[PDB]
Amino acid sequence: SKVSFKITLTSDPRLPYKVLSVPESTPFTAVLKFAAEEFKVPAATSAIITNDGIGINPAQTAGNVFLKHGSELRIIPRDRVG
Amino acid sequence: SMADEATRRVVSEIPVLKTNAGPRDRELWVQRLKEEYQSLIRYVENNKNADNDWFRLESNKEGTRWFGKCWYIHDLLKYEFDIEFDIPITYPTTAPEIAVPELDGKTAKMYRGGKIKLTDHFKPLWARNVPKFGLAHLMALGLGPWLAVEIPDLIQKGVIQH
Repeated sequence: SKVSFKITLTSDPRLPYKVLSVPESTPFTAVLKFAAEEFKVPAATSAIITNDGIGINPAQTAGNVFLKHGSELRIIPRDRVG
Repeated sequence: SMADEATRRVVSEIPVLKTNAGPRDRELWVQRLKEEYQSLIRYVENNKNADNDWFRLESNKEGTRWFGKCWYIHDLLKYEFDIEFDIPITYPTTAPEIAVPELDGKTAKMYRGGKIKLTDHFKPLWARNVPKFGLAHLMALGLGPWLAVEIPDLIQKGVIQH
């Protein structure tokens, strides 16, 4: 019932990662909030994309993303105004 | 990824700085400035060796006011911009704000006076590295990536002509 993601913070030149484990039914937006909290970056100016640079639709579960895209993710700075 | 390895190697080859001292700090500031010049000079040497010699920086005597030039190559053409910044008194905890005055009013990714707007990840990154990051890192991790995003856009829109 859980899935694990390897999430790399791309804004840090050491390229550190964390593995976050969440229930499969967790909304993927919560994964983004969890990852942002863990890296101490704002959720609203961060985004998650696949290891290979692909955009992820947030309106799906973690389990959905885990199978469709894969366990390896990047957390990146987002395009945001101000 | 090739991007990852490139960044890691680039930033790894920039000498880290040592002294936690800002302009208020007399002989310790002098030492910090030596470190800054050493780190900048090594970064420029690396840039020259990587065929991307993209900036020069100088300062006043006191090391509190910095000015220089940067270059961006796009579609075989070279674009040159003047840069400047002031060292805040709480440096190196507080990072300077780099300005590109000739671009003031030309992009929304910028505050007043040509001060570039970096992503929100820059400040935490800087803060957790104090005092090992200095002006060479500010260039490599701040201005450089800003140019790589903004300059092609301004060219494509015809806001800058070369």
